[PDB]
Amino acid sequence: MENFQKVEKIGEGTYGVVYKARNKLTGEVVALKKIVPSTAIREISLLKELNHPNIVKLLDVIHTENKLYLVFEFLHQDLKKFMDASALTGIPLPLIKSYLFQLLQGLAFCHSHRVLHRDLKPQNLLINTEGAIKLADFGLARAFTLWYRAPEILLGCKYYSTAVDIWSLGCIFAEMVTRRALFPGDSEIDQLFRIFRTLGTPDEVVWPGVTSMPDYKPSFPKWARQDFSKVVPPLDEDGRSLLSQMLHYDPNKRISAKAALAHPFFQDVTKPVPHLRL
Ligand SMILES: COc1ccc(CC(=O)Nc2cn([C@H]3C[C@@H](NC(C)=O)C3)cn2)cc1
Repeated sequence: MENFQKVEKIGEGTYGVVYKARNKLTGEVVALKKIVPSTAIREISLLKELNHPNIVKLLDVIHTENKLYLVFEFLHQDLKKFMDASALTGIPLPLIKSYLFQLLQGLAFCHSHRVLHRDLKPQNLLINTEGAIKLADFGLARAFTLWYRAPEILLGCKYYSTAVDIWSLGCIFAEMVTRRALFPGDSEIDQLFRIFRTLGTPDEVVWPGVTSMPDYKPSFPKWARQDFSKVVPPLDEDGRSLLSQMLHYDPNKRISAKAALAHPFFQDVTKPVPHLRL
């Protein structure tokens, strides 16, 4: 750690604290996260090879006085803050589209290597002045806010799939569009009931096997599904059709990232430049 010079505290992943920092030798400005089991060391090392333009570059992993430091490339803003800054006007649709598309490319990549994110959230989607958006916190959940949690996780499935990331990203896509989080649950049961209230209480018809899940209860209230035209209103038919497929209850019916990149919604995808200020 002697090689780094802390500049400012950037946030707290509650994994540890994150600092904006400068590399004394390189001159590089990076994000240092202060986090050690051998298993964690080996899984972290494999994250060092999972390089993609839409994944925050893990630069180095330092382990000393048995404390763990992750050195990432630094990005100047995150999607939570950009959404909050774009709240009066809303992010332009072409920019929503480009961000969704790039995150899907990032997810198609990790998922093809069998790596899952497990905790997507606007705060860990980082953006730069060039129009790029990147997945961050990536792979660390296997290694070491419920609003984006997929329902199979909340119902207690132990062996959930890459579909949990598609669910999370659909919720983020809806929030970009409406400027309000989709399912702002403040407890696990509140999160599940907010989902049920919008998409209908799941049953064996739409989700085979749902009733045998560990935390599934036959006493759950039975709500009717609503339509997506009422849930993400401004969005066109292509976008709403894609969102409904990213939000299918059954994890096996939910669209994959790779198939989502082929959806008609991306026919006119472009890469606009965002208006940022730091
Ligand atoms: C004015 O202060 C700020 C505040 C926030 C930000 C954006 C940001 O968070 N950038 C960032 C994080 N990382 C790594 C992602 C790693 N975080 C975790 C928890 O994995 C740090 C790289 N670039 C920029 C400046």
